[PDB]
Amino acid sequence: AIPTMSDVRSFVARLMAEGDPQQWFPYRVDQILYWPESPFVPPIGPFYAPFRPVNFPFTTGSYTVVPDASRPLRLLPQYRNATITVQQADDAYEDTALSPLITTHGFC
Amino acid sequence: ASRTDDSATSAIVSRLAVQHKLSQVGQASPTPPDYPLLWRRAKRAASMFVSNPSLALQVGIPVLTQSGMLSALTSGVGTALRTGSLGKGVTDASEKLRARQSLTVAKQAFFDQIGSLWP
Amino acid sequence: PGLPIPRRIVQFGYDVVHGSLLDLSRAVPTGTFGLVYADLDQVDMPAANRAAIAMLGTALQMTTAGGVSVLKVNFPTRAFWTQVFNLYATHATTLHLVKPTIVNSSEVFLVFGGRQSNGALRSTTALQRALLSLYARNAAIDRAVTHIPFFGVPDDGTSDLGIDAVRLFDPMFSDAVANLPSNALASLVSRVVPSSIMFTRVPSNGPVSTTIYGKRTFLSNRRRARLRDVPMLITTTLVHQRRFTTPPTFTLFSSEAVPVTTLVAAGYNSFISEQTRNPNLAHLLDLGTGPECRILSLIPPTLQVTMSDSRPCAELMASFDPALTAYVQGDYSTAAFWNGIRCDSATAIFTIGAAAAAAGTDLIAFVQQLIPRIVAAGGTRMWLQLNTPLYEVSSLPDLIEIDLRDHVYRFNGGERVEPYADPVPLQQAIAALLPAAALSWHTLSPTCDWLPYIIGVGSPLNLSDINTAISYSRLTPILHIDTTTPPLRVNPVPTPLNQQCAIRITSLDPAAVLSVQHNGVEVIGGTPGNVISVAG
Amino acid sequence: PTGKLWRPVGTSVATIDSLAIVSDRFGQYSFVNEGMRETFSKALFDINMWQPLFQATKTGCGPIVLSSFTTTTSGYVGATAGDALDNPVTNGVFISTVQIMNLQRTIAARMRDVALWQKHLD
Amino acid sequence: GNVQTSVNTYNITGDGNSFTPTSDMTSTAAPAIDLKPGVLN
Amino acid sequence: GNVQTSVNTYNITGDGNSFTPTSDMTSTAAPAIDLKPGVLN
Ligand SMILES: *C(=O)CCCCCCCCCCCCC
Ligand SMILES: *C(=O)CCCCCCCCCCCCC
Repeated sequence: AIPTMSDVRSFVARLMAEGDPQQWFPYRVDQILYWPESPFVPPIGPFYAPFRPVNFPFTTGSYTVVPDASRPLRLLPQYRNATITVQQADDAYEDTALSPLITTHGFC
Repeated sequence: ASRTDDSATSAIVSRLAVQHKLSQVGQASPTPPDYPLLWRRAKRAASMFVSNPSLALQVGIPVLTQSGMLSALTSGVGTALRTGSLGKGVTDASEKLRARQSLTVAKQAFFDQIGSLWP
Repeated sequence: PGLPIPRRIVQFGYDVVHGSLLDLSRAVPTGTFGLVYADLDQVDMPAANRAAIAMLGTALQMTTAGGVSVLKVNFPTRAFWTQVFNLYATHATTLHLVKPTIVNSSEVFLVFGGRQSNGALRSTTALQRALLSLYARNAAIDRAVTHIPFFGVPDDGTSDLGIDAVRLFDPMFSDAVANLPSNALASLVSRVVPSSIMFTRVPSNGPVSTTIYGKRTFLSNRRRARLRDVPMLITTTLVHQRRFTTPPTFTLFSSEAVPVTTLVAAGYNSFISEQTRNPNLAHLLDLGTGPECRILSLIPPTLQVTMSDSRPCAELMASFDPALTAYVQGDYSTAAFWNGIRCDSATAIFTIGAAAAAAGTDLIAFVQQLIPRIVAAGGTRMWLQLNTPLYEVSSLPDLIEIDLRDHVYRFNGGERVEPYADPVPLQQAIAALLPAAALSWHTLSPTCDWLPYIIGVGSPLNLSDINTAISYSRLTPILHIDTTTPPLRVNPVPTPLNQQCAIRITSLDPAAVLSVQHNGVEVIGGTPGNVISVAG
Repeated sequence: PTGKLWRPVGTSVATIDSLAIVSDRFGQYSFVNEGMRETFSKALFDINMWQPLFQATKTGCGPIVLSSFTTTTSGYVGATAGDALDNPVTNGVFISTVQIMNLQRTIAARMRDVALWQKHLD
Repeated sequence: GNVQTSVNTYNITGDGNSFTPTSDMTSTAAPAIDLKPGVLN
Repeated sequence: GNVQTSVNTYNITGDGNSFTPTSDMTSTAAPAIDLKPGVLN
């Protein structure tokens, strides 16, 4: 609610990170194209054109905010349909896995 | 020839409905069309046909001999073939599969003797 | 409680700090005592034996005539057991080994009865059994601990119990797309299925990292191996989160000791594991596996098994090779289900009890219809986690209540109620079903050799509960049938302790070795001529 | 051309013996002649069609492009060193064995998926 | 027939749809794909 | 099975051969080649 420098910076950082510049709504200098099939209702004047991309992936609805989990939450695994091939589903892991991972033992 | 309410027995069901539905029009309409009973009645109708094609010529055969059916059936079966996809074999491709493993297990048994007798 | 308050206590040892410092190896300059509790350590084996034989010699010296010396041997070797029963073959009247297993060590305690000069402490078969049980467990406890990494060593892929994670940065878990972030999620969960899989999201002032660790054990390596492909996970639940949790931990073990019930369950996952490991077993089915086949981890990645359950299977059955793994829905309690399902061996562990309760039927009457179906299903072997009080009709206060008005149990008094049978009635009912088949009751053996399933998956426990579970395992044995061999013949039937009984194994070849073992320790072994028996 | 692709094992000079089926960690690249792409495209085309039902039911995994199972190797492609020598193909489109496996089991897995829905639609 | 909206470019109960067979276009797909040994290669 | 050596890249009695059918690759040459008038041209 009250953006703090630490936070603003964590957003301006996320913005800089290499990614794909959204392409559904092309940019104009005097008009903001707004999805017709979207909650936003244009003001009045000549600044909002009701442009409709060929295939916008977003649907509407909101999200009720949930407080920060006090501890790592376990996640039961429920499967999908497509399956990756052992070869590809391996390096995929080995490209982002924490290999020499330091770990505590605790008491057995 | 399975409980899969196929395109054939389906073309007929739509006729029985449209038929039994207007015969209910005018008068108390005390009987809302069935459907679970219609699907099953048309299933044996399409089935009785595949069975003994001839019957559809004899006066007194349930469903099959009303003018709609057949003219109906065929034109269904028609478009039905022109869309089968390729994997139509998915039907009972479970027991069919389990039967193939059954054979390879017995054939593996053969190779096992070829493997011993002639060492 | 039970022990009276001693007049005075005189301390000794190497760092007493309140009494003189003595060295029990040599002679002592002090007077006698009723109780001379000795607890000194012996520690490189022969002189170590001398050390012990000597220490006990002076400790069994400091005791008042008619006292109680309590030495503690570190390595009760059959090298010291000759010297002890020779030198002090007289010194005391009674003698008991009191091995208190706190950790894995072979140091046992010996107490001497009446410190009277003319005693006769002869080495008995008890000792052979006691001593033998001890070791039988260190192989079990050691083999078990092998699955654990050495402290302070960076986690590699080598360690069996190693915790492997996958940290992604602002991962875009997308459904229907094999994008890396969602692709890594696959492997990870595949590499640690029966485990935990904990996902976290810590917000750095930069991006938002999201590690997703899990305790990769050997129970996953067995499962993952059977996998032909790595299925995807419905990333919706993950995509929903959008809240920061605490940072990951990466700890081989959880913090609390598993429920007495798990000590027992992980006592069969080791048993079914060892049974299914048998080659000739071939095709096996599981009547009522979990909603998600939990048996796939306890089977050699080559055996062809077919788990079944009323509920739908949790794992995408497609990822497993159809030939090797099959899945049938619907219950086995219903006659229909048994059409076209032939397996040479069935296993009804964890279900058989719930079916009798679900089908609201009598336990004996239930298996009365199941066993014959397995025979028809074409089954040579059978394993059913039946719940009958074969050891005693005595129950556990909090774990299982045995309502006697109606043959039934109450696991956690209420949480679930399942009917039971009796050792004898159910025994003869099954023997009447399969007359030629040989029956046998396998139960969680005190050797705790099953351990590489509790300490192996990374779960704490109470060395005191092993007792509870070896008593909870006795309330629900695993009746192992085997139509492939002739059954035994016990002349007393409800065989009473201390009575000579006639047992007859019908084997065509006289050139065989009889070796009856009870508790995971052999007790009677030897061809007809010579038979070493520690059971009597 | 047709058959598996070969390459001069002895290097440079490609004669009727300095060739050898270019096999490797992926299996052997077999050439995908023009018409044989018509089939695998016609097969995948009939699956992509069911795109709206794959997303709806969270199965599938995106549209199956045949250009995901092939490659752009180049060499001589024939049935035997002798005759493969007369088919120098550059940057042809070959599908490796292990791939000829997926394009197979994918079209098979997806084929089940649709074969089912496709039956209800009917 | 409940409204969807974007999942697919057409609503079923959508405005002005129209079932209407034409002897001209016999509906659909691709069943006879050739795969036999000689013909697939 | 007498050793040959070069005529063909494989010896029959050669080292580590292996008969082993796989439900996966149904052995097949090219029998159904299409040659009928309309289809061959
Ligand atoms: C909402 O689902 C009401 C039902 C209307 C359509 C259901 C299916 C029957 C029509 C099929 C349309 C797609 C091809 C037949
Ligand atoms: C030497 O010729 C001994 C015989 C061994 C092979 C003879 C033919 C039988 C095996 C056929 C191998 C090629 C394909 C069947």
